[PDB]
Amino acid sequence: MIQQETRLKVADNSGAREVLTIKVLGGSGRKTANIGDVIVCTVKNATPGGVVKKGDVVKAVIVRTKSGVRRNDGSYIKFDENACVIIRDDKGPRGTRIFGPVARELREGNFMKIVSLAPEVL
Amino acid sequence: YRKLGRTSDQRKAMLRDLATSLIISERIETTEARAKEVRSVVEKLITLGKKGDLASRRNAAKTLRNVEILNEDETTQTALQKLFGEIAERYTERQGGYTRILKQGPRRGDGAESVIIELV
Amino acid sequence: TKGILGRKIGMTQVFGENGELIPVTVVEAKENVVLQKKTVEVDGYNAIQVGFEDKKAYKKDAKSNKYANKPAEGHAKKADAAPKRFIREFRNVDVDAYEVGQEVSVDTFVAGDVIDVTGVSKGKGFQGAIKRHGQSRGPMSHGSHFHRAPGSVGMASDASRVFKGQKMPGRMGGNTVTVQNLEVVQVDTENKVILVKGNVPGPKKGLVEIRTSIK
Amino acid sequence: TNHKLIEAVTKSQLRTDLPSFRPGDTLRVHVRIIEGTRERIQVFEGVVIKRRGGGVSETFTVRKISSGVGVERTFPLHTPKIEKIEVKRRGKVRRAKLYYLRSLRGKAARIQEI
Amino acid sequence: AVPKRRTSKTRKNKRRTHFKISVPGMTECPNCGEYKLSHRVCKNCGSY
RNA sequence: UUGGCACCUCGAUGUCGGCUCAUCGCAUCCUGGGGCUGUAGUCGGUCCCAAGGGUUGGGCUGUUCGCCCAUUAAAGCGGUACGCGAGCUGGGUUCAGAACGUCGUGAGACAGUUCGGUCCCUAUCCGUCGUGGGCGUAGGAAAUUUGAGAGGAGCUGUCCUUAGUACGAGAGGACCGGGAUGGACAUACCUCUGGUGUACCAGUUGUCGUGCCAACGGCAUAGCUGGGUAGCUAUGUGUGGACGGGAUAAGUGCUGAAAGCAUCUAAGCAUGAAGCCCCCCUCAAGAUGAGAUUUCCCAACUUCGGUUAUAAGAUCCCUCAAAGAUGAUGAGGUUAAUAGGUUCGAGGUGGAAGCAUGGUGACAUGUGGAGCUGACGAAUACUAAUCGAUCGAAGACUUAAU
Ligand SMILES: CC[C@H]1OC(=O)[C@H](C)[C@@H](OC(=O)NCCCOCCC#Cc2ccc3c(=O)c(C(=O)O)cn(C)c3c2)[C@H](C)[C@@H](O[C@@H]2O[C@H](C)C[C@H](N(C)C)[C@H]2O)[C@](C)(OC)C[C@@H](C)C(=O)[C@H](C)[C@H]2NC(=O)O[C@@]21C
Ligand SMILES: [Mg+2]
Repeated sequence: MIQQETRLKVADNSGAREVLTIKVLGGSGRKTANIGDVIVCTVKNATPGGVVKKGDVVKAVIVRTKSGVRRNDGSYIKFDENACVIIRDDKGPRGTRIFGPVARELREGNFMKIVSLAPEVL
Repeated sequence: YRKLGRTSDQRKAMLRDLATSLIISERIETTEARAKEVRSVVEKLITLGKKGDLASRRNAAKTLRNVEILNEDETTQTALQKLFGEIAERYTERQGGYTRILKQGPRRGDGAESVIIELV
Repeated sequence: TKGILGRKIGMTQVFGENGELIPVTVVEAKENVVLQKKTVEVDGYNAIQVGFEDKKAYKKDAKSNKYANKPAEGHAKKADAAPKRFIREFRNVDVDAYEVGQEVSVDTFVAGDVIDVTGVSKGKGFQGAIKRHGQSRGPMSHGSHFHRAPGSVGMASDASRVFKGQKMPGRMGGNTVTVQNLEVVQVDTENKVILVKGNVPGPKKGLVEIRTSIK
Repeated sequence: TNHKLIEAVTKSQLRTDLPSFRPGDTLRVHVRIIEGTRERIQVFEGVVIKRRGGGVSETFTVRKISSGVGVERTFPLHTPKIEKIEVKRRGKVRRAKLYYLRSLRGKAARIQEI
Repeated sequence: AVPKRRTSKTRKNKRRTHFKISVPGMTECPNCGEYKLSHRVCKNCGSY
């Protein structure tokens, strides 16, 4: 359950090492988000270099959360850390790799380049 | 279950003390609520007594207080010994009950329905 | 079109055809009997009355609703039935497809219908404005003394009164609620149980009035 | 037991081809993933963390490490989506729920066989 | 939070219409014939 | 709004912002219907009908306001003692302390700043939210009820399709309808995910005690720590606002004359909105108009009912919870499973005690998923609902049919 003022790790090589969120897109009054949902956020720790630099405002997608998700069969997938990936306003990543596991529910959101450039779909 | 207008430690203590005293006297006078709540505790202790194996003895030692009864002819024995030698035999064939309750009229200082809980 | 009186047993889960978890409530409909057939010229509206469960027969010196009273024995003996515990009626049904004295059986429902279950809610007793009415309560710190009470009950001199409908503390529960567009997953004819997708109102051991969606 | 009507109406959904295990055992659960246009199998491997009330309502939890990121999957025990469960190896624990493995990584999360 | 006016004798006597003690639940005792409370032990005799 | 007047209030009408709760207008911010346009459709602008619903989260200031950062379909304007302090705060302002700048010879002063500065009240009445008793409904009762009325909902996004089609040098680009998913919000429920679970299980520290080791109890926030049943719960699970009628608003017409033409109008007759009415959910015969259906009860003294006691039915009393502040509601009272206990089981905990083996010891292993197990499921009268008491009909006239 991700709301504004929540710090997330970036799971990509965009430059951003860790970021926090401002809004959850998707509706007036929308308050929370889970895997497959986009958020506006501003990086707080960047790598020296990288395409994204510290203090920028960026669109981003949640790829793993500690709250996790119910699946239609009564199966639940949970994780040990929140995480996110930056996007280029086309459901495409800004970086060239992607670190760590990803949840299968991103397949539906048509974040296919995120699902294709991933260590483990789950 | 009931709380008896009292905390947890003070109730645990009151219930076990009241059960011990009942075992000593075989019939006591108290208020309905506490009779209704000591019924189960004393009934379960007698069950621990209908087996008499060392495990049940050790386990029933948890609840009973350590008291001494002077029987006829100056014979002395404690609450555990009474439970396991004078009350186990009496209810070896009965498969429940073990206690009855006889409502009495309200007391004077309060409007509490005094009752007499007795070992049957 | 269809109607059955039942009672709620609990909830479990079933797995669906594609693996989906289905949340379900077990309802027990047994010996539902028609006791009358209301008619437009006799009573002004056409409908049928169903009795559910089974009370015991009259006894002299009864002290509980367990046994039927003389008034109820007579009503049920005119349908050659045993005294029943819960009696309701249905209007949506075609009165001419039923007969005074038939058994309404669980199999009236096939898998995949759309039904409305009407029961009574669980009692929460006397409650306050935050649980009963969903009100945001006040600050818990910063020197507040307004934790859970409801706020202003009105204005000032204009309307020197509290208007009707002001959401204040009191009893919660004990209200008839109709959940709509539920469906039945299976009907079991031997244990006499209609399984309904979702959850229904009421305490366990309650009463539900299942009939066919009006929408 | 539980209510008899609950147990009767849901007895057909219980699986019997399943093995017997206990929390602490590391195992391989296989799953019919019907992703794409194929019913593939993904051998999920983890350490059982807990399991809950009987009936169709028993659910068990398994924990693993994917890329240094802990992942846990709860599965209903009698889900028809599990082809098979192999207790790949036994485990000597002293709990019934193993929540205390969410703070350890590496040799600290060690388990003795049998 | 103070009475804005007096409660007349009429209002007073009206409010306390339902303020009364109920006659006790007493039945005659089968061994002695004296009255006892129902479901309680007779205090005159000591029976059932 | 800034004012003017000084009419109620100085034997006191708390004044600003914020919080909680709203309620009403419409000169409408979005959504619905239209006339238009210097409208090709998307675009926008303008005006009309529309108040049913909806009409964000933050940074900065005590701020209202305003600016800014992200969103949204929109982030509307006002009334309500600039709504609401016997509902809350008290940052600003307006007591006493202090300090700076300025004015004053001075005491002191400034609507100039600045730091600090006690928010009392057990609700009588009306009002409002729930919940009982009495009586009336021309007999006394048990159950099922129609609905005069009343209340609640009423919001809307994106994607796909038609279609890259119409319309477009192009660039761009649907209308309709027809599918699919959301946001917010309201409800019901605990199966699942979790929360809590102070008479459940387990580990452990200090200390006192049952002489003693071993076992256990008291105290230390439940001493602490890991779990956790029932119940109660959301952030969890379903469901809902779906159709569809009838009358309309601005508007669009048809036939049609006064005014042989015309012309939406005067006769008449069409169509047309999230608006009106119904439709959908809930309460509802104290609806004193007191309604309807089925059933049950039905004598015998009067000296004339202003009549006992009894039916049918309840209650007293008692065991209880699916109900509960109390009373009510509901499950039960021996011709009995209502609760307790007993037996079995579910779920929870996790390998009891005592033995035997191994170790110098701290310990480990087998017995034995053992032992324990509050509310959860079933059976069993073993214990308690033993005895008894109280209340409760005999049915009015008048007229018309019979
Ligand atoms: C604890 C029980 C007692 O209650 C109270 O103290 C409450 C708290 C008090 O509330 C208030 O302060 N206002 C609400 C808070 C207002 O903040 C704004 C910031 C300020 C200020 C200020 C200005 C000047 C002076 C001042 O110049 C000076 C000096 O020393 O000269 C002393 N300071 C302190 C000043 C401070 C009552 C209610 C108070 O009434 C209110 O005062 C106003 C004059 C008018 C209010 N309305 C008419 C608008 C009125 O409602 C009184 C005067 O109390 C002092 C109540 C009188 C009757 C009492 O005496 C009773 C017996 C109290 N005595 C006691 O022991 O019980 C009490 C009930
Ligand atoms: Mg005055």
